[PDB]
Amino acid sequence: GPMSQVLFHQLVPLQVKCKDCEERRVSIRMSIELQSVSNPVHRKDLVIRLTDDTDPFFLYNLVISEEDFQSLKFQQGLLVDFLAFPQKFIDLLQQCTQEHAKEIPRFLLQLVSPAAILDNSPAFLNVVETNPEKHLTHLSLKLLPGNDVEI
Repeated sequence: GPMSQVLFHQLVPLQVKCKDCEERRVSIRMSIELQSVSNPVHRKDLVIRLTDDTDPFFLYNLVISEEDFQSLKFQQGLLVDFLAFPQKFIDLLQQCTQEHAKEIPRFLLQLVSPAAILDNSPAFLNVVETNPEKHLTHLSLKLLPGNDVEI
């Protein structure tokens, strides 16, 4: 079976945005794990998971294999390789967390759905930086509803 190493696990403030409504959820438990298998073949995956301590139905995840990361790096225009990606993402999440109490946060973590409702469609986890001139999106990840593993 795959063994997991937790690289990040904490409550994060999340702005959930649907077509006609936006809600701030403060009890979102976000984790980043490195999962590995050694036999018969050595393989590493990065798993990103969002759960909600106060809502058992809210679940999103993304599994990124070390071989699938080169596509994501290109799609997102990233400068980091697979092994450097967790620390880049964690540093952004720490900046989001440090701005949790601000009325106008400099860094925001948001989950955006193009639908009017949260459903079985993917939603986009964005890290946005705010400033007087314009908003910058540092990262967008397409998360799937549900958990990475059954139940």
